[PDB]
Amino acid sequence: NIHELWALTRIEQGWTYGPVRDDNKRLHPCLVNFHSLPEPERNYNLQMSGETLKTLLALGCHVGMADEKAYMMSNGYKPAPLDLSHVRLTPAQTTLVDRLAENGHNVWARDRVAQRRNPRLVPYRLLDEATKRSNRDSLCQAVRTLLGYGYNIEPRVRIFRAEKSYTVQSGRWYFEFEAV
Repeated sequence: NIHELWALTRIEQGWTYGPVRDDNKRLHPCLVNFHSLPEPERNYNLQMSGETLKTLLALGCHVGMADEKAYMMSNGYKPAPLDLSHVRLTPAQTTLVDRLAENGHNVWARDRVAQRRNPRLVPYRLLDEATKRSNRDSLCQAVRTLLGYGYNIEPRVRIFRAEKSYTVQSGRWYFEFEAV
């Protein structure tokens, strides 16, 4: 179902099903059932989500089960998900998923930094806001499938003062401060 956000999401970006692994082909062989292509190359999809789930378990979030749990004519395989697309979510869960995106992007960063000055040298907390969305979207879809499983996902100092000479020991007085 998360592979569906790849078999019915990455395909939406002009991509087509079929065996030719290059952007010029506008096509990708694994854009199909995980039962067909091996679950290593398909682990490029399912496995990182699985680590995202082990990590969602690691967060102490209320992942405990509730209830039952689990269109333009695109070429190739055409998944048609039932009652998951409408699913709503509390804001904190997006933060947890964003943390998961941080952890995965950084564990990814252990190798890329070894290879030049990659644009994403940085941890997710300090990376540019436009790059938040790239992982945050895939994270939020995971939030959609999981909440559609009925799952929940929740758990120096400066000082500035006047000269003593100006101090006032008598009378009505008043001073002012603007906050930047």
